[PDB]
Amino acid sequence: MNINDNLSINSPVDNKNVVVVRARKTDTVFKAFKVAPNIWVAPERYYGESLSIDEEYKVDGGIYDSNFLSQDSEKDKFLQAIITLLKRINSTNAGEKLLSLISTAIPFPYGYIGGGYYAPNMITFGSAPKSNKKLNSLISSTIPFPYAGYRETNYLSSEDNKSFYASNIVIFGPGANIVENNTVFYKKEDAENGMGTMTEIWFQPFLTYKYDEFYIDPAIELIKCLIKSLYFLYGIKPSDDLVIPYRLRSELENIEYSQLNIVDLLVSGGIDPKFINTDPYWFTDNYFSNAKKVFEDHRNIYETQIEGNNAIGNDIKLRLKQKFRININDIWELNLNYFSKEFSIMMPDRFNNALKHFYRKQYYKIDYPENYSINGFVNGQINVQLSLSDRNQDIINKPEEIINLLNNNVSLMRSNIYGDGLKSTVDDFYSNYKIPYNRAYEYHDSSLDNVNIGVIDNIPEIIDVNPYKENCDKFSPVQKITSTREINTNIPWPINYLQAQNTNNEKFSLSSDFVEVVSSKDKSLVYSFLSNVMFYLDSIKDNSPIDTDKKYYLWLREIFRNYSFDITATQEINTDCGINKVVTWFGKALNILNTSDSFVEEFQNLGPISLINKKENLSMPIIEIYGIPMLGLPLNDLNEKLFNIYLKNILYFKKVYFNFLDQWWTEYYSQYFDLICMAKQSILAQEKLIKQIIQNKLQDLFKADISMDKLNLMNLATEKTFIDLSNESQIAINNINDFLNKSAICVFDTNIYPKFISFMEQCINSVNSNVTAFIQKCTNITEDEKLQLIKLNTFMNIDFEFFDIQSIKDLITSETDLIKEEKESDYNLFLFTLQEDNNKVIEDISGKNTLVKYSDSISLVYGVNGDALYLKEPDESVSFSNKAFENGLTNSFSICFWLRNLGEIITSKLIENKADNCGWEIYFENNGLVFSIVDCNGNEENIYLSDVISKNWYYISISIDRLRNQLLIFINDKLIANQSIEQILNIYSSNTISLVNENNPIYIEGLSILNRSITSEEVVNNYFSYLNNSYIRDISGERLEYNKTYELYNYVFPENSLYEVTENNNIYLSIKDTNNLNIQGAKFKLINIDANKQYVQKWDEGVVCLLDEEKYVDISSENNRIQLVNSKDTAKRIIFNNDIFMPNCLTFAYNNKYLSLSLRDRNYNWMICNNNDNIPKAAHLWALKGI
Amino acid sequence: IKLKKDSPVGEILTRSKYNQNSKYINYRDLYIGEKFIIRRKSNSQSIN
Repeated sequence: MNINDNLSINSPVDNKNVVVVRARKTDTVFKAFKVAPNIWVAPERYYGESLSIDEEYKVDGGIYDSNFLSQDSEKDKFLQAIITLLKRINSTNAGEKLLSLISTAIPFPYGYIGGGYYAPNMITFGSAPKSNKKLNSLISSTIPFPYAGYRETNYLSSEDNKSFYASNIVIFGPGANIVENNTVFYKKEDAENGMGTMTEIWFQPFLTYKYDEFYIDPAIELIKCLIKSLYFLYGIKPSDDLVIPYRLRSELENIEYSQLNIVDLLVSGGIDPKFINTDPYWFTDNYFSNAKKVFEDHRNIYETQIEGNNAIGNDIKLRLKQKFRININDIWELNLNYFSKEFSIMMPDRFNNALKHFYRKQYYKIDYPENYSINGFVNGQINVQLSLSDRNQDIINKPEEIINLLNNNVSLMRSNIYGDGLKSTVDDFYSNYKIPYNRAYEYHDSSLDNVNIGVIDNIPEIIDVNPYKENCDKFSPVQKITSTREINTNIPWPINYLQAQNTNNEKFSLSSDFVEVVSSKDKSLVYSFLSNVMFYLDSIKDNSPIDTDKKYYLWLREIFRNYSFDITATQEINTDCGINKVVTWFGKALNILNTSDSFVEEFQNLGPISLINKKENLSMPIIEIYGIPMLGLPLNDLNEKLFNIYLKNILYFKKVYFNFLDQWWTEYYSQYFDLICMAKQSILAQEKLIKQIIQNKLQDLFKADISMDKLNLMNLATEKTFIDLSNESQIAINNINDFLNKSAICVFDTNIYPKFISFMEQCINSVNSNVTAFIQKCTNITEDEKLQLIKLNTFMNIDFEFFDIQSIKDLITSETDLIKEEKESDYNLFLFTLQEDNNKVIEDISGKNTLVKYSDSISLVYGVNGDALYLKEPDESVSFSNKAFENGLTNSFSICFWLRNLGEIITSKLIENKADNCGWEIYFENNGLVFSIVDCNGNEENIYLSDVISKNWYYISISIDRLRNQLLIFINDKLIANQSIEQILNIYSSNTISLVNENNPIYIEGLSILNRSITSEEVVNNYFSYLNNSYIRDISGERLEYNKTYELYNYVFPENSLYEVTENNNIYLSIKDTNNLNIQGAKFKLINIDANKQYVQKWDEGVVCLLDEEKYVDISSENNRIQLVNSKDTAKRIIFNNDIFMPNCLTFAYNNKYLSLSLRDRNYNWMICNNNDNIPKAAHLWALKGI
Repeated sequence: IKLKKDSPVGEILTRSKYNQNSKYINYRDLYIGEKFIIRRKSNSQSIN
C-alpha cells in the first residue's frame, strides 16, 4: 500500500485519480480523489444531511455550522489532513495491514445476468479465408462471450452515467454536526446479508478534544471508522435491534438503561468489551451463527465456483481470495485496544461511548503541517501546544435534566445534567435474558495475521467495472428531539456543589458555607473545601500589604504548601479487600455522607455502597439448567456421560458468574466512574481558583516599586509554581482514582458476590436433586457403585465460587493505564554510559531527553557498577540541559551520584548550576565537599561535608524538599546533614547543570537528578543494592584484582597492618604491637587457578602469596594458626567472599571456616582458623589496601 | 528455537499445544527444541 500524496484540490479531472461522480442517484455531484486502491476522499461535506437543520433537531454537544468546508482552501486543507492521517496509519505494520485489508475487501460480486458463478458461454470469431481445397469455415478463435461479467456493486458512477470507478471507501467531510464521525453503508440489504456494500465515512480531522491529561489522536478515530467499515464491507452487520445494556442512568428517578449496538462495543475497545467477550461466552445471539454460516457459504462459493473460472479477471478473483483468507472471528476480535497498544496512543477507556454525560468537551484546533505529522502529534500526545478552537462558544447545550435546588420555595441554584445520547430502554435486559445452556457451552491480540501487504500490493487495480443496476438504496437522516425533565430538590446534589465551585468573576473569596455561597446576592463567594488555604488567608487577613519581593515569595510558597497539604489529604483504613487510602475531603466536595463528624468516620461505619445513590440494582438472569436425559449403559459410559454433564454445568456456572460481573460493571461501576469524573472536576476547579487567586495577587503587585528584572523573576517563579500546582492536582486525581476503584471492587466483593452465592446455592440444590433422581432411575449398576457415583457427581459451594480480586483488578486496567505506567518516570535525568566497541555513548535514558554536551577528552572506566565518566585531562566540562533544571521557588528535587577524586587540596569546582548569583553548587574544599545553595534574595546555605579524602568512592545524595523546607545530605549510607531551608526562597537558575574537573582527575558515576525528595530508607537501599554486583572490592572502594601488591588490615584494627613474625623456627603474620608502629606491613598478592582472570569475584578459590622467598599461606594442624611456606603446591586454596552490608571488606574461608584474629597473646594476634564463638563475629572481616 | 538443517542459525518455530482429547485442559509443550547445556569458562570456582 502506498498513499498517493501528490494530489490537490487544484488537480485536473483526469478520470483516473481525480473524478467527478454522482452522489447515489440524486441530482448532486461531487469530486473524488483516489488515494489508494479502492480508497477515495471527498473533501466536501456530506450530501445526505442538510447543513441547515432546525434548531429543535440539533443534538446536544454538537457544533452546527453550515459554512465549514465551503472554500477551496479549506477543502485542500481537509484533503491534505486525510492524506497525512492515512500516511500515519500506514507507517505502522498493523495500520498497513488494516489498510490493505480495507483495500482488498471488495463486496462480493453478483453472478451472471442469468445467475451463477460458473463458466460463461463461448463465441467463435474470425473465420479463416477459404483455401484452394478446404472451406476453412471452422478455423476461428473461441473466446468467452461475457468475459468478466460478474456485475460488481462497489463503484462510483460518473456524472454522465457512462464511466464507473471501483471503490470500497469514500471519506467525506462531516455532515450537519461538525464534530461527529460517522460510518454509513451504501445498501442495507447488501450490508446485512453477507454480500458486502460500499462504505462512506464522515470525518472531522481539524477539531480534537482533551481527556484527562492528553489529546485524542484523530488517527485512532479514523482507525475506529475503518474498523466499523470493515463490518459493512464483509456484509456482517447485525440488525439495529441487537443491543446490549451499556450504562445505568443513575441520574434519573426511574430505572432506565442506555444501550449500545454490538458493533460499537466490538469496535470501540476499552474495558466494556472485556465484560462481554468472555470465555465461556455468557452473551450469545443467533447473529454470530448466521454470520459465520453465510461467510462460510460465500467462501465455499468462491472456492468451488469463482476460483476455477478462467474467464474472470485477477483484479477480482485475487482480491476475493485475499478477502476470504481471513476468518470472521478475526474481524470480531479486532477493536481499538489492539491499535492503541501497537501505536502507543492513549484513549478513553471506560464508557467511551457515553462521554457526553460524564463531562463537557473542549475542542482544540489542529493545523496539520504544524502540529500533526507522519509520526503523529508533535512533542508527544501530552506536550503538544494546541490552541483552543473559537467554535467552543457554538457548542449547543441541551440538558437531559435540570436540577433546581429550591430553598422556602425560591430557586437557589439551577444545574444541568446531560445525557449519554444512546437509546434508552425501560425494560430490564438482565431479568428477561436467558443464559443458553446448549449454545456457547465450549471453549472452557493476533487477528491480522492472514493479511499480506506484498500480495495485496501485487494485485492489479480494477480498471473495467461491470455495474450492478441497484447498488444504492437511499439516505434518510436520523432526526431526533431531546427531551429535558426538571427535578426540584431541597437536598443539594453533587452537581450543585460542582457548579457552586465555579465562578465567572475575578474578585471572589473562598467560603466553606455552601448555603452562604449560593445565597450570596453579590455573587462574590465561591465554595471551596480547602480548609488550610482558607485558614491561611484568614490568618493573613488584616495585615501589612505585600509590597516587597520577599513577602510575595513567602506568600506564594505558603499558598502552594497549604494547597498541596489540602488536596493530597488521605487516610489509610483497613477494608475487607486490603488497605484503602480514603480521600478526606471527598465529603465536602460532591456532598456525600456530609452530615456531620468526618467523611472517613461515616465511610468506615457504613460501607462503600453508601457513596452511590442507586443501590440494589441486581436481577437474577433467567436460568435454564436442563436435567440429564434413561437408556441403560455400563459403568464407564455412565461415568463419562456424568463427567460431561458435570463439566457443562460448571461452565454454565461460570457463565452466570460472568453475567453477574457484567451486571456489576454496568449498574455499579458506572456510578463510581461518575463519582471519579465529578471529583476530577472538583480538583480542577479548585486548582483554577488557586491559580486565579495567585494571578490576582501577582497583577495587583505589578503596581509597586519593584524593578523590572525582579518582576520577570516573579513571573518565572509563578509559572513554575503553576506547573507544581498541576503536578499536585494530578497526584490528587490519581489518589482519588485509586480510592474509588478499590471502593468499587470492594462493593462488588461485599454486596453482589453474596447474592450470586445465594442464588447459585438455590440453583445447585435443584441441580443435585435432578442428578440424584436421574442416577436413581437407572438400574444397570450396583448399589455401592451407584452410591460412589452419586457422591462423585455433587455440587458443593466451592464449585461455583469464582471470586478473584486480582482477576478483577487486572480486568479494569486498560492499555491506556499500561501506557501511563510505562511512561511514568520519577527522573529528570538518568545518565547512562555505554562503551560499546570503540564508540562510547553518554546519554539520558530518563525519557525527558536532556541535551548532553561533552568533550572528546572524557573516558569511560568501570568504577562501581557499569561504566563511569573519567575526567583526566584538565579543564573538562559536561553540560546537561533541561527546562526542569531551572528549579524555582517551590519544587523538590534531588541529586545522586558516585564520586571519586584522584587529586590531593585546593577548592575545585565540581558541579555548578549558579546563574550569576542564585543557584546551587557542590565543590571540593579542604579535605571534603561543600554544598552551597543561594537564592535570589541574598540568603545562603553552605554545608561542609567532611571526611571526603582522595582515592575513595563516595555516594553523594542531596535532597531538597520544599513541602517540608528540608535539606537532607547523605554520604554513602549515613545521613550527614539535616537542615531547614525555610529561609531559602526562589532559586531560579540556568537550564544547564555543568560538571567540571578544574585540573583534577575525577570519576563520576550514575549522575542522576530526580523530581522529588528521597528518604533515608530509599537512599540506604540504593547504596547497598548498587554495590551488590558479585565483585570483591578493596578498602579504597575500587575492584580488587589479582597480582597486585596489597596491605592487609583487620576490621577490628583499621590501622594496624599485618607483619611477619618469626618464632620457634616458624614464620607467621600478626598484628603489630603498640610499641612497634613504624614497622612496614607485609605485601600480599592473590593468585588464581587461571592466569587470564584479573578481577576477583564472589566465591573464588585462590592462594595468598607473600612478597623474597615467595611464601604462600598454609594452615598448621597443631595450633590451628596460619604459617608461610616456600612451596606453591603446599599452599591452601581458600575461598574469597564478602558481606553485602560490609562492601569494602572481604572474608577468607577454608572448608566453611572463616579465618579471623585470635585473642591477645603476649603482644601478638595471629590469624587463626576459628571454630569457637568467643571471638567476635566482626573479627573475621578483612580489608586489602592498594599499596 | 530449533537447529536448521542447512543454515548455521537456529530457526524460530511455534510451540505445539494440547488438542488430544479434552477441551477443558490447554497448555503448550516445553520439552521441545534443542537441549541446551551450560559449562564453566575457567574452572576457577570450587568443584563442590
